[PDB]
Amino acid sequence: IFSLWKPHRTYWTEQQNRLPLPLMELMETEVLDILKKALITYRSTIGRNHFMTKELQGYIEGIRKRRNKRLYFLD
Amino acid sequence: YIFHREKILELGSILKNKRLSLDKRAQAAQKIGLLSFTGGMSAAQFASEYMTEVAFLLQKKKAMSFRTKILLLQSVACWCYLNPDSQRKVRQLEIIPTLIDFLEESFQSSNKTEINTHRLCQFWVCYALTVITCNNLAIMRELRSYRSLKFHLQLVATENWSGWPENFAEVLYFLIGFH
Amino acid sequence: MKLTPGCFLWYLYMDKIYCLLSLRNVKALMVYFHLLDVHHRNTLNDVLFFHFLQHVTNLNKSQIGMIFDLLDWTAVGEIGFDQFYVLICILLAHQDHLEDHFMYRHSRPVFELLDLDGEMNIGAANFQNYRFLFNIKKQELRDLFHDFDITGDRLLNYKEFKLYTIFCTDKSIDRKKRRKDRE
Repeated sequence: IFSLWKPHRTYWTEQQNRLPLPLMELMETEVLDILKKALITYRSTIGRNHFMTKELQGYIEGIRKRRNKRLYFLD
Repeated sequence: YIFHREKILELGSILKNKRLSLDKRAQAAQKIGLLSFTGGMSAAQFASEYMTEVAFLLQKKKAMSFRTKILLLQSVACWCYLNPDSQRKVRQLEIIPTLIDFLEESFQSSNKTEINTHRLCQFWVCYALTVITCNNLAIMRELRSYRSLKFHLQLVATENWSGWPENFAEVLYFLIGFH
Repeated sequence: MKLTPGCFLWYLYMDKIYCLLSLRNVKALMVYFHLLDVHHRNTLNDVLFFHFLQHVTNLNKSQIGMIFDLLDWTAVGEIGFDQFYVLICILLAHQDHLEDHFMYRHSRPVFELLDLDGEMNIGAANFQNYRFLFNIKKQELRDLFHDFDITGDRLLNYKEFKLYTIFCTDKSIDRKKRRKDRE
């Protein structure tokens, strides 16, 4: 009731979302390992002469900036 | 069901070996946090015994390095959510005043040796304390009890948030009611 | 089958009543399915899951061989949701040693996966190399062949596998049954 009510109800509106766990932004290290294995099999496949090559290159820098935001200063 | 229970039983038996380095026990405590969250409610009242050891070691923050303290930050952050017996268990048993006690870290004690890890500690402790908020009435009264933290809350309004899902400090100040 | 400890698939929750997974875990897996598509076409390719099972298991390229043509039921090369979910269900149901309870009530799916060519009847050349999934040795292959062929023409049946799947959950009285059998 009153100023107790109208704020905190919206916070359980916050309580449904995708809600990543604290380790869901760091569990992908072996996912990077298996996709970099896909990169080295892909380098054994066709090399750099290609453009879906360029889109998976855009994917590897996209996840590079996606992991960089938690790993700028952590190193 | 019970295979998760028994495997955390023996790795908890590693957890009460005193004569070892703490870091493998810290990633073990990460495994309790993730496995207890992916179990559900029944895993949480199974794991209702196991905060004695981590509650014992969270008062020794002045001895170990920053890796150990940030590791039990996401251990309690992974454990705490959607957990009712937890969220009235912790404010009677020295947790959120201990997070306040964690927060003096470096604004009066140290200045710089390599002080980037200090704001990494603030990032992980604020992401720890947003996910313990739930919808109760008890905890923000004693959050209103302290005095200087709002000023420090102003400081976590000042610093930039790089690549986070959203800025947790401004929804924190929205939920803390000093606006 | 021994998977690698510390992997993500070792952290999942298995129930021992209907042998299934949770809604929130498959929500997490559709998030990983959404992010793992490089060309984002709501589907899945092969070599990523090949490297994924190389990380989480310890099986050589023949196992990649019959696994990757059992999962290719769609016969277009590009795979999707349901085969990924049921394959991760079965591979995390191996190590729990209660998989007999899992296909106790998953009869029609393992029919449809063992019907690799759509004639409703199953030959021995199909499952002669799928015994890594169920650790069944050749002597009890001979016993199951010469004791449970009502069809009698090295072929299978729906109600025959109903007897097979009520056979699978009660093996102690099955050893006492073969103790009685010669008498």
